[PDB]
Amino acid sequence: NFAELKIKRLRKKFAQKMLRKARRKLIYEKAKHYHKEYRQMYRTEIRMARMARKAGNFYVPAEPKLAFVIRIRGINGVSPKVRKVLQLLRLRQIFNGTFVKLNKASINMLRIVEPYIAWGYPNLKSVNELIYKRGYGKINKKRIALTDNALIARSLGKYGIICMEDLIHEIYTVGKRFKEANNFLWPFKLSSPRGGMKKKTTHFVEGEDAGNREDQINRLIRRMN
Amino acid sequence: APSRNGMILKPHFHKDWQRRVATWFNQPARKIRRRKARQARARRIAPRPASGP
Amino acid sequence: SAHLQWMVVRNCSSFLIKRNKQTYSTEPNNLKARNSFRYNGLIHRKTVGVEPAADGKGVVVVMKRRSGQRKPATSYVRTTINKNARATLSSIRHMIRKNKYHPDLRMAAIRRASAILRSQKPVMV
Amino acid sequence: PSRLRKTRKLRGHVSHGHGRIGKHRKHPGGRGNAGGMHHHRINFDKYHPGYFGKVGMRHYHLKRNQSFCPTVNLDKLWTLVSEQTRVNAAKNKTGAAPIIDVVRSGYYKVLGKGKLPKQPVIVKAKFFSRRAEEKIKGVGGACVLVA
Amino acid sequence: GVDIRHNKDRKVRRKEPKSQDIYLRLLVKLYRFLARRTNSTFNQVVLKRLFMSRTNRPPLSLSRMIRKMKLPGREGKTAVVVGTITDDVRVQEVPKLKVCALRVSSRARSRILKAGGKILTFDQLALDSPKGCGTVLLSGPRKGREVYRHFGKAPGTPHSHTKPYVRSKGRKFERARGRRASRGYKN
Amino acid sequence: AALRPLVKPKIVKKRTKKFIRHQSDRYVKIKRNWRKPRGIDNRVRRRFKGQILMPNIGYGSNKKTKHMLPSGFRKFLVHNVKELEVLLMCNKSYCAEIAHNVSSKNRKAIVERAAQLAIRVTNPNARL
RNA sequence: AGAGGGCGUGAAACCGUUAAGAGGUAAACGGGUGGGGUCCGCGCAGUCCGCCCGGAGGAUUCAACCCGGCGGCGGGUCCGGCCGUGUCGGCGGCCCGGCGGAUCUUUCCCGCGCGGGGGACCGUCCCCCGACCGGCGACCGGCCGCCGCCGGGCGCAUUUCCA
RNA sequence: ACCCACCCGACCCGUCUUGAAACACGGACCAAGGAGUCUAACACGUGCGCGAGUCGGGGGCUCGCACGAAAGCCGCCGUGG
RNA sequence: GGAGCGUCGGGCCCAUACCCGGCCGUCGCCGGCAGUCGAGAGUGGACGGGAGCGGCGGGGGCGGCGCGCGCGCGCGCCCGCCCCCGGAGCCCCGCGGACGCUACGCCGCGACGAGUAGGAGGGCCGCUGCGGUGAGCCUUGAAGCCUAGGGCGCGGGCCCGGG
Ligand SMILES: [Mg+2]
Ligand SMILES: [Mg+2]
Ligand SMILES: [Mg+2]
Ligand SMILES: [Mg+2]
Ligand SMILES: [Mg+2]
Ligand SMILES: [Mg+2]
Ligand SMILES: [Mg+2]
Ligand SMILES: [Mg+2]
Ligand SMILES: [Mg+2]
Ligand SMILES: [Mg+2]
Ligand SMILES: [Mg+2]
Ligand SMILES: [Mg+2]
Ligand SMILES: [Mg+2]
Ligand SMILES: [Mg+2]
Ligand SMILES: [Mg+2]
Ligand SMILES: [Mg+2]
Ligand SMILES: [Mg+2]
Ligand SMILES: [Mg+2]
Ligand SMILES: [Mg+2]
Ligand SMILES: [Mg+2]
Ligand SMILES: [Mg+2]
Ligand SMILES: [Mg+2]
Repeated sequence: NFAELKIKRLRKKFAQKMLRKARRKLIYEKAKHYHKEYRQMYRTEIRMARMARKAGNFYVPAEPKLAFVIRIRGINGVSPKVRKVLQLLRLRQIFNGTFVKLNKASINMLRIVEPYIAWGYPNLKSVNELIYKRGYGKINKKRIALTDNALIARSLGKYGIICMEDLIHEIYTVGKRFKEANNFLWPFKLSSPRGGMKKKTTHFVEGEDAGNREDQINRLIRRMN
Repeated sequence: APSRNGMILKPHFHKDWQRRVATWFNQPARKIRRRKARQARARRIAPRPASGP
Repeated sequence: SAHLQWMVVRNCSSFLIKRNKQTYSTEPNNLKARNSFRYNGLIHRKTVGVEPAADGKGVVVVMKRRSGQRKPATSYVRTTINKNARATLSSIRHMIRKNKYHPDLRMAAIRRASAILRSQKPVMV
Repeated sequence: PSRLRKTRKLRGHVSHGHGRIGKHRKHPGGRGNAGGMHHHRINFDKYHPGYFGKVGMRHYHLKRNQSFCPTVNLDKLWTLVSEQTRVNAAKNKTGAAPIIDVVRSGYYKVLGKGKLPKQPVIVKAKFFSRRAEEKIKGVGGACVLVA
Repeated sequence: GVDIRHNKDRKVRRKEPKSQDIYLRLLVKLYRFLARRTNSTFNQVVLKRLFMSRTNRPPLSLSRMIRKMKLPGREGKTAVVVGTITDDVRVQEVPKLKVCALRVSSRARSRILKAGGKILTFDQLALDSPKGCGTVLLSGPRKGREVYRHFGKAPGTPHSHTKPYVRSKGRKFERARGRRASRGYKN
Repeated sequence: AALRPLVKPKIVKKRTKKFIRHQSDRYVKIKRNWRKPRGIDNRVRRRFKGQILMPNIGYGSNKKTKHMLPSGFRKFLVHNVKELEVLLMCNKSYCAEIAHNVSSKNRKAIVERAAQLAIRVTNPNARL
């Protein structure tokens, strides 16, 4: 009875440890691979342009797939259509951010809420900072902090997303499974902008903070995140 | 004033009914009184049926 | 049954005593004075109770038979232990553990015994 | 129990749950069923359709005992009799069929609702419905009128 | 600030039964435990139904139980009813059953045992089959109470067949202006 | 060398001053005893700046130290001796208070029993 | 009489005085500190106790071990007998087992086709023993094992006590 | 928690009102009293009992009622609703 | 030579808004706990013959389903064992189970919290009287009254000291 069971229990324990080791290595190589991918992406946009500039030519790069959207004004006295859109983007509180994948449909929605948001095309860094510093998964409807992969895997593992790095990869690349990984990220509760704003009430182009500021959302993200 | 569905009902408390309320706190003492009377008649009509005819 | 009469008694018993945000229970053979299911002398088929001895010295353990409750005159069986503290506790410990009698109480019964024993000695300055 | 009623909770609150704009005035509608035709008209004519107006024949010195005619359905006709009539029958082997006097048990008419079990019966009653008759015949029985 | 309606945040469903009877509370205690610890959803339905009101757990007749168990397949199976089993006087031949119910009326109890049936309390059902395996869970008809004839689209509203509340039915209690076409109109 | 409690945590109170009633300062007919004001125009009931504060459940005490005396015990109003032997198995966490109505001869009896049982009495030196 | 003839208790508004503190934006109020008072807890070191351990001092008696008694627990062999659930056998209580029935019989009896009582019948409740099974907190008796208490023995590398 | 000081805040409550610190009304001060009740009828919700039934009255039988003008029972148990 | 007006910089100031943290409550979790293994769980266990370093010689997949803390192993001596928790000594224990379990109890995670009229819930909030109950309290002093005394409660209020 006794030693046979004991040994069986010790065997199980090892088999587990082996599995965890194997998963850990997988993760490690996926991260290595995404490092190499991002390196290639960054270089090849330069590569292209340089080759266009060699000829009397231009390289118009890809219109951006994904944007970060920060609600920059409050919850009083807000139009009904605007209010609906804001709560379809998951922007209830002021200074909540979300990733949003761009497309004819989504862009027209961002336009209907322009004076209520600031938004633009986030960096890789920006995506990393957001997810690591302020990444909380919607797990059984409970906002829960992403302290270990076990959480992400538990919810997203059916999509080949098994660690924080994979999550970042899916959000940044806007992969097949973007919607699902993005919805799993609870909306980003950023603080107030350190260094203040320019002007909440007006559009960026005319001095303000509202509307699309494309590249320059990254500066805003650092001062809030 | 009626409010959204009910029995359109007509209580008969428009006369001075509280002048003519008949309470029943007697009834016990009444029942006892009747039963005492009944027992007396039985004793009077000695071997006759208490019932009556 | 046990649980049925607990449902009857849980809030109403004469032995119960509320007041001042606590609740308590004065029913005999309830060590820990609690209005609990676990700790309630009257309800259970098997019961422990650790009172002090009437002598002034020692403790009495009070173990319930099972033979026949219905007959409260015979139900509880008492036993004085007038021994050197450590042994007194071991006597009660065995009684509960090695008999397999209400092992829920085991340690609570020991603590009570301990508090009784503390209570009966030269007091202070 | 006043203890459990509402007015105990309303102590303190000024209007006592009747609002301070419009108050609890005495009789704002009119007393009772006032305004059925004017001003409470909608209530009366979407919850009591048919209240107003006459209909049918008067009948002066009605007495209910004349028209007394309680009914029993075939559904539960055998319930009138003790089970051992229904049992000693589906047995016996004479093709007897027991009698069910319906008037004895306090019904005058025998109406036709329900399945009757395949088991002959003589049913004595004051009146029958057409279908109630037909069912008994099909079971293998006989209706019997009685005064 | 955050915009959420706090209007329908609190769900209104029952948690425990409102009744104070001790035996029903013991059953609840039993079935809570079985509901959470097992994977059976039978235990979860039974629990939910133990909390509900008298109205809300109506009486199942004998005849309706018979016919539901008559159905092809559920043979040699225990019928379960959180309400009461009553007689049907207008059913005669009663098969031999297995029945769980909080109550069974005396006449119905006689009828079922005479036929060679068995009657179980809910504690007995738990010891027999903790995960509700091999059970037909039934209920009496919820919409039986007269009450529901008065609900719906109000009477005096076209194509509504809703019993109006009336002190006494007869020739001259309603059935004039608003029912006869000959008097004003009809719906 | 009095009876220590089992654990003596830092009791922290959110507010110490009594909530007092509106205009209880202005009148002798109005008592300090709190009432929520239900006036239509009322500085206080509509939470203006620089007014008396209204008690909410926000000011509630931390469950660990609620009803905890400064000593670290909670009271329990003992009335007679038999009612002390309840506390026997707590004594580290609750303390007997002997009642006002209890006579001077049997206050003495309660106190000595408590001392034997090591139950802390919160008003022992008093009647005499 | 700090109960004095409209006198038990003796609140508030209001007033007198005594004590303390303040005082040119009427007072009063909320928040925050500070100053002063009133008492209350201390300490004439508060270094607070509780386990276990090590040491050095004193202290009586036992734990361990058996022996004799008592009591309790639990156990199966259900061993023996009481106890009761479901089933089967006795048709055995059935008339020495009663009620109920629109089941029957007026072969009966009594009273006047009906009432009462028998007599069949059906439903329901009780005896006899055997068998199987849930052996069920429904109990006894022996046997076993364990625990506890008392009383014997065990004189001191054990045994508790005390500082 | 008694008093005093200082900084900051701070208009008087109740009320009708779209709007009250209002040049809107009530209010010198304190005590005690002081306003959603009971009956009937309906409705829906909920709890309990019984369930094709259910029912209790009214009456009757059991006590001088200490507690009783209760409690209990009734081929009245169902005339009847 | 702005403390004005128009255009613009840096820097700083503070809301009950935003972020992090504490604490109170409410809501939600098919939430957890009546006593058990187990953290992307992706089995466990008889039992029979045949055998053994064998294994299940499947993707630059970057991997999840299979591998390097053992499967067989050290001991008794190629054969036997691979044994029992009243004792493995325990990070898991399926033999028995809280310090915890007033199951109307206890415990854990999230989220949220303006409010007139109005609605609902909970009040170990409060008053007077009745059935029960506290071997309650009380001339060794009840009720009431007063208190720059000590405390509890978010609060309604309450408890203690002195008079
Ligand atoms: Mg605005
Ligand atoms: Mg007469
Ligand atoms: Mg209000
Ligand atoms: Mg209202
Ligand atoms: Mg008003
Ligand atoms: Mg009105
Ligand atoms: Mg108006
Ligand atoms: Mg709200
Ligand atoms: Mg709601
Ligand atoms: Mg206003
Ligand atoms: Mg006097
Ligand atoms: Mg007097
Ligand atoms: Mg006087
Ligand atoms: Mg004075
Ligand atoms: Mg002076
Ligand atoms: Mg005003
Ligand atoms: Mg003016
Ligand atoms: Mg006016
Ligand atoms: Mg005036
Ligand atoms: Mg008053
Ligand atoms: Mg109802
Ligand atoms: Mg609120």
